[PDB]
Amino acid sequence: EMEKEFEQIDKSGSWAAIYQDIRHEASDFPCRVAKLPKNKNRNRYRDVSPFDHSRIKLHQEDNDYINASLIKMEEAQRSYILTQGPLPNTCGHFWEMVWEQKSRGVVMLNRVMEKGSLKCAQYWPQKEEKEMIFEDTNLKLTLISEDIKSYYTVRQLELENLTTQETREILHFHYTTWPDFGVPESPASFLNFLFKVRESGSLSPEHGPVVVHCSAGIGRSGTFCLADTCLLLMDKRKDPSSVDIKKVLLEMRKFRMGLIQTADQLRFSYLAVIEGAKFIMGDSSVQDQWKELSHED
Ligand SMILES: CC1(C)CC(Nc2cccc(-c3sc(C(=O)O)c(OCC(=O)O)c3Br)c2)CC(C)(C)C1
Repeated sequence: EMEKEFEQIDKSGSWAAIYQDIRHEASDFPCRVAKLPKNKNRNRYRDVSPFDHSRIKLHQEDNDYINASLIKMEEAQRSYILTQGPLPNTCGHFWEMVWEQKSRGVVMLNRVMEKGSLKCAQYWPQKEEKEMIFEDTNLKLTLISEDIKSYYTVRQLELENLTTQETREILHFHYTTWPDFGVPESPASFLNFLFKVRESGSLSPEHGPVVVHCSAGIGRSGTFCLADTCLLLMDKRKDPSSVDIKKVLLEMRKFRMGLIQTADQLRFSYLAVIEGAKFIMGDSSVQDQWKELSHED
């Protein structure tokens, strides 16, 4: 049981060992496509690549490669696309993926610039009057509105397939205070944000998989998805004790390498799930509590 395991690991200060054990047992599959010479400039990080068996394929004959993985959690019955921060040359690809995969929401857990360095391209419009057109993929993106909070911003986008003139609304959830290689300031602020995504309907099975990205698409993104999946597994069974977090993380890692970068991100995952469990099991006050504690105003 996660709560007992957490206290046991915390008492013996062995999170480093626990995390390294996950790295040791983690799946290993080929990423031949990602490693092809022609795709070198489509990868932000040389060592972070999507496995061939679960990579997202762009629907185009020229080059279908993007650095993104489909994390399909069979038991939980929820899918996520984890991808890198789009590069200056892959923004059209990014939105082509969102369109073709029918995603309704995009979760960004990083800031464009972090520690002096540029972790992601500016792949959405910042002003209503200046919409973006991705000529290579023939798509138009317009900022419709945005709700700015103290540590996160929710953006309403309109994505147009210029070829068919079909239009779709995309919700952008920008987490703006999650330190790279770090953890959210508190379980409350993380949960408040996750529930924002959840309550938007973006995670519904009626839409395509939600797209989740930080910089490399594995550390912060992995932490976000592990917490959400665990709460879902717990929810479907209404039994917190039946969830093996480490086992869930390893399942996730069969679809994308490196999920969760640090031992503290893993530790935080337990914290978030344990706290979130209160809501799952029918506490109607914690949600408002988290909102208050998050200081979003
Ligand atoms: C064990 C190991 C060799 C470690 C290796 N680490 C490895 C290799 C290349 C890049 C990264 C990065 S850079 C970065 C950032 O925002 O700058 C990251 O995001 C931080 C965050 O989101 O918290 C991560 Br993650 C990590 C990743 C692979 C999968 C190669 C396995």
